[PDB]
Amino acid sequence: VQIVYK
Amino acid sequence: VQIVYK
Amino acid sequence: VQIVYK
Amino acid sequence: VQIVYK
Amino acid sequence: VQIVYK
Amino acid sequence: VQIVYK
Ligand SMILES: O=S(=O)(O)c1cc(S(=O)(=O)O)c2c(/N=N/c3ccccc3)c(O)ccc2c1
Ligand SMILES: O=S(=O)(O)c1cc(S(=O)(=O)O)c2c(/N=N/c3ccccc3)c(O)ccc2c1
Ligand SMILES: O=S(=O)(O)c1cc(S(=O)(=O)O)c2c(/N=N/c3ccccc3)c(O)ccc2c1
Ligand SMILES: O=S(=O)(O)c1cc(S(=O)(=O)O)c2c(/N=N/c3ccccc3)c(O)ccc2c1
Ligand SMILES: [Zn+2]
Ligand SMILES: [Zn+2]
Ligand SMILES: [Zn+2]
Ligand SMILES: [Zn+2]
Ligand SMILES: [Zn+2]
Ligand SMILES: [Zn+2]
Ligand SMILES: [Zn+2]
Ligand SMILES: [Zn+2]
Ligand SMILES: [Zn+2]
Ligand SMILES: [Zn+2]
Ligand SMILES: [Zn+2]
Ligand SMILES: [Zn+2]
Repeated sequence: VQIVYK
Repeated sequence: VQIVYK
Repeated sequence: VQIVYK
Repeated sequence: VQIVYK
Repeated sequence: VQIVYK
Repeated sequence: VQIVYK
């Protein structure tokens, strides 16, 4: 699982 | 699973 | 599963 | 976003 | 974001 | 973010 907030 | 907020 | 918000 | 594997 | 593996 | 492996 990868989660990214930019 | 990959989730990305840009 | 890939989810992308741009 | 909700993802569920059962 | 909620991810669940069961 | 909540991730759960069961
Ligand atoms: O957390 S980071 O900002 O460091 C970050 C951000 C991304 S990314 O913005 O999702 O691009 C990636 C990444 N991207 N993978 C996609 C490929 C195609 C579509 C969408 C995403 C990847 O392959 C490897 C590492 C990454 C690290
Ligand atoms: O999260 S990211 O912004 O880093 C991101 C965004 C996309 S994308 O905007 O969905 O293009 C992709 C991607 N695209 N795959 C499509 C191919 C045809 C139609 C629609 C989408 C891909 O093949 C690999 C990594 C990606 C990483
Ligand atoms: O991760 S859990 O297993 O704990 C899980 C699993 C589900 S569920 O299997 O998607 O049912 C739900 C859920 N369901 N929402 C639907 C309503 C109508 C159709 C499809 C789904 C809900 O409203 C609230 C919490 C949930 C927690
Ligand atoms: O890490 S724990 O195992 O302790 C765990 C596991 C879950 S759960 O399996 O995702 O059910 C939950 C939870 N569930 N939330 C859903 C609601 C509807 C659908 C899917 C999920 C919740 O509302 C609060 C705390 C939880 C703690
Ligand atoms: Zn990046
Ligand atoms: Zn930003
Ligand atoms: Zn990117
Ligand atoms: Zn932005
Ligand atoms: Zn992209
Ligand atoms: Zn935008
Ligand atoms: Zn459930
Ligand atoms: Zn099962
Ligand atoms: Zn549960
Ligand atoms: Zn199981
Ligand atoms: Zn639980
Ligand atoms: Zn188990």
